[PDB]
Amino acid sequence: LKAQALAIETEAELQRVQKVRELELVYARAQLELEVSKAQQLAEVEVKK
Amino acid sequence: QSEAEKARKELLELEALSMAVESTGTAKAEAESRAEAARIEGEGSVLQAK
Repeated sequence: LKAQALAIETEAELQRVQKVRELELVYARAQLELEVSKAQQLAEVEVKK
Repeated sequence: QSEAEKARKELLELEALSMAVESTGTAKAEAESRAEAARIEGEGSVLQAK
């Protein structure tokens, strides 16, 4: 019985952990894109000046 | 005293069986009640986890 209950709560935990880490990965990818955009534009105006 | 001991041997034989019954009953009851309560709690905890 302990095995059955641990199986249910493990599946229920792992689905939440999967969805949270997936959306966090999407948001971190977008932040990386904005980060390198700002870095290269400020580097470009520094180089040009 | 020899004949009294010959009968007392048979009384001591019967008291052995009485003591065996009186001990195994208490052991079996106190074990099976806690086993049943543990079964109830386990079957509950499966549904609670669901």
